[PDB]
Amino acid sequence: TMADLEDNWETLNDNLKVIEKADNAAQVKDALTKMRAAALDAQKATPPKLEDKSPDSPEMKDFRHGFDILVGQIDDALKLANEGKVKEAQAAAEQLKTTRNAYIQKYLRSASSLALAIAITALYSAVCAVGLLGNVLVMFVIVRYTKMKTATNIYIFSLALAGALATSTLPFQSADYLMETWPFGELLCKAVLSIDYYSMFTSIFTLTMMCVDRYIAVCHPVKALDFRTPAKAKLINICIWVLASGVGVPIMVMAVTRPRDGAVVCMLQFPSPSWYWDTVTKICVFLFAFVVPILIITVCYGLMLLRLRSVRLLSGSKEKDRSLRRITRMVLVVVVAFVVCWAPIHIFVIVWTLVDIDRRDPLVVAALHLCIALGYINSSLNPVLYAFLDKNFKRCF
Amino acid sequence: LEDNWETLNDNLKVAAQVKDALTKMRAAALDAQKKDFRHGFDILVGQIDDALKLAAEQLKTTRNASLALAIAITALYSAVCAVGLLGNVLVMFVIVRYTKMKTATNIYIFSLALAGALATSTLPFQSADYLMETWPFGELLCKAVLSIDYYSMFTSIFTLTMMCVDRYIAVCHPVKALDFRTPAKAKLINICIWVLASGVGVPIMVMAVTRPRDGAVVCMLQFPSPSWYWDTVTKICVFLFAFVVPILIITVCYGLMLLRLRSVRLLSGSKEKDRSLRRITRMVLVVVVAFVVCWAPIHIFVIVWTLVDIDRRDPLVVAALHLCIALGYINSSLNPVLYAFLDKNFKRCFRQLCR
Ligand SMILES: CCN(CC)C(=O)c1ccc([C@H](c2cccc(O)c2)N2C[C@@H](C)N(Cc3ccccc3)C[C@@H]2C)cc1
Ligand SMILES: CCN(CC)C(=O)c1ccc([C@H](c2cccc(O)c2)N2C[C@@H](C)N(Cc3ccccc3)C[C@@H]2C)cc1
Repeated sequence: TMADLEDNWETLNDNLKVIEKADNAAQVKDALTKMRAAALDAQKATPPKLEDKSPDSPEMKDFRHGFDILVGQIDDALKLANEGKVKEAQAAAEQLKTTRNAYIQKYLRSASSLALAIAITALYSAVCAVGLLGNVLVMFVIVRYTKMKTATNIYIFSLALAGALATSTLPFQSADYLMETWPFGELLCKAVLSIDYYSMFTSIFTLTMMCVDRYIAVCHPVKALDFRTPAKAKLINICIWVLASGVGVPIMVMAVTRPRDGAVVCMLQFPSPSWYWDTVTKICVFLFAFVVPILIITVCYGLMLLRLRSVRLLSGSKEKDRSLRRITRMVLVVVVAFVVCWAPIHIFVIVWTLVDIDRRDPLVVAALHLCIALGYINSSLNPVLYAFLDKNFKRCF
Repeated sequence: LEDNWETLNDNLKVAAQVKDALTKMRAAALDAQKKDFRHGFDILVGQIDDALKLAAEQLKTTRNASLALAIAITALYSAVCAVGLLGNVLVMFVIVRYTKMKTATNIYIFSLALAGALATSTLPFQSADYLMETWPFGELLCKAVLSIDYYSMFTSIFTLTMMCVDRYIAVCHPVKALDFRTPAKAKLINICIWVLASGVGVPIMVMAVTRPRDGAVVCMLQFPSPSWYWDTVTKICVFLFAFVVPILIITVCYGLMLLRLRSVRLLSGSKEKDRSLRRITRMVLVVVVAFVVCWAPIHIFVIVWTLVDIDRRDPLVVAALHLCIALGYINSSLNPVLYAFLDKNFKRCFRQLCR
């Protein structure tokens, strides 16, 4: 793979400065031995530049020739380290730094992915500050000003609570992207992994229920006068936050910090066979937190347009039918926004599971982190936008 | 009214049908006006009356004569704040904990990063003022924010300009640079930059005031009588001394460095330490092009605002202004030298093969 070639090319150049940092033959011999093996494995590989040229093409033959010169010089540098002379062995490494440039550098050029790390940090920070602060502000004015006397004010509070918890994880996973390791420990690993998943389910299901509530509001207004009670709305939202703890507790149970290649990882320890229960969870979060919520909201929309076509067919009120047609166009906004924000990451987790895509590629990292953010955007912007566009809410500002 | 504005635009897309829509639109406009806002509906009803006698286009333009935008601006300023503020603090920390400022350039980068971090530390207050349109933080925090904004503008620009002068002496006069580019000498220059710019800091902090303007609270500069004069003076000064002068110095440095590079390419001959100086000369061009692209927009905008009476409420004007303000913040916080220092010290972490 390209990964192996990338890793070997790194060890070679890493063990090249270890010779400078070496003070005794013990360190000098160790670096040259690692460099030798790494060069021999790198000549077996294919450069990105020549990923289209014959294994017996002239460009391919020169690539491998450079490593033959390199190994040759390593062998000469090793004999001086074996003799116990660190002056000549350290000086032979100068001839090695020139050889990698003069023959192999032509085929193995690298670019600094600092520009991308900034763009990602920028996306996640803007999504965090807009989300987290926006939702806290929504929650505050639903408490201090427009006290939750209406059913909608309770659904928006629930949505904004779920949205604020969702974005409160971003600083930690934004840190993990930058340092590649999890420094916060198992207690904060269990706290972050659980809140992420739990706030995903509570945010989607109150959003879905909020669409059901507007369906009852539009289609059954005479019956809605009894269902859309703030006491009834409180029950539904409590059940949503109670129910989703069937995702919260299990994730919090298996969230663990484990060491991988010297670094620390915050992952999910699925029971044996992990790869099966991983797949189960994946097939479940796709059906429950995507497929089912879309069908419910789509059905609400379909019935809302159908039972507004019935009011239209009667040809009664021109003003009342147009007012309710606005609410039916916003449930379409909600479902199109939901799909455009959630399908990317749901597709990603499917293709990641099956297809082996190089997790290190800059285009793959830009696409993945843009998909992760899109999901955060849908749950942190849905309560903020509904609120600041709600007439009664706009007033208490 | 929200409902009236809806009915006005609803029938607007709708002779029996044409007369019916205009009659409903007329009544709706008359109820919505129930002033520059009340005058617009008088123009609208007038055109509806002309459309009733019979273009259904002269009405769509008149009604034109906000949440989505406020979010986009909040997003820009929050991303510019977190990238700037955290990025500069990280640069300052590395300079202390690792590189230890033994070199003259490291002292210049510390100065730049200190100025950059102060610049972005004002964004949360200026981002709040945009959202609520009023200044709630009071005069004490008005004087503190307005002064830091201007002071960190001058210290950031002059630190950056002097750094280009330092790189000119390094390249063009290497024999003389051996005695000038001393870390003790670099400390003096940067102390003088932060001492000198208090000639902008103190005066702004002196006239920064909170006063009730348009029913709300504003954080502005109370220029001495005649206000309009001293406003213009300050504007012609920050344009010249904080844009024209820093560009000319850096451009001249580049131009002269470019010549010394053409001398070295033939007199010195074949060398790796010669292509090394060509890197510094390409770096100063990056710095000046970045400086112009980031600063010309807001410098052009403050000129136009002074003369042309542009609609301060228009969404296109608000999008342009806040994008210009942010661009200036971007140059001082996410500077090309700060990008290069972080590319230098964190190379093995970000460098990866061109797959
Ligand atoms: C190895 C790379 N991958 C895989 C593509 C990931 O890093 C990755 C891991 C977990 C998620 C995870 C998720 C998404 C879709 C299906 C699924 O099985 C799991 N997400 C992690 C993160 C993107 N969450 C964001 C969120 C949005 C709204 C409310 C709460 C949380 C949502 C969710 C728990 C996404 C990406
Ligand atoms: C009424 C609308 N305007 C006018 C266009 C403004 O709000 C406005 C007010 C002050 C500024 C001010 C500035 C810019 C250019 C010429 C000038 O006379 C004043 N700026 C305010 C803000 C944009 N500053 C950002 C900054 C960047 C880098 C380092 C420190 C501060 C820089 C500067 C003090 C810019 C816009």
